Amino acid sequence: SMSVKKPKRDDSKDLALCSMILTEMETHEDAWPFLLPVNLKLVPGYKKVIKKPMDFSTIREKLSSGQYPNLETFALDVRLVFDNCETFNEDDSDIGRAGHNMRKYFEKKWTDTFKV
Ligand SMILES: Cc1ncccc1N[C@@H](C)c1cnc2ccsc2c1
Repeated sequence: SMSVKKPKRDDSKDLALCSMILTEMETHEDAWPFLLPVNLKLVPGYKKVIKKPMDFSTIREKLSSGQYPNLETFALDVRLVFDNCETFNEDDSDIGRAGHNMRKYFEKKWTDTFKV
């Protein structure tokens, strides 16, 4: 509270580390369904069903332009990518499988990088 400061982690490396994690995401062979925005004019239903579309290139732009206040808001957008994927795609499909794989891949890198 007021004048009662909690010790908090050094956050000076977070921007660089998040960029590093995102690069690893982008270069994963199963990243292809998530590299670019889903084309709202070619994919029926997507615009109406998915209220907050997100993809790696949008995340990269926001990261590079100071639009994440902290690492937690960055993680929310990454997870949003895979939550959207589950909403629109069957688990037993190429894209569906891709999503589960990429989520698992992210969460380990997240733990290994920041949960010291
Ligand atoms: C992640 C996702 N969810 C729902 C719909 C699309 C997509 N990916 C886009 C890139 C996409 C857009 N078009 C195609 C055509 C064959 S796979 C594929 C993938």
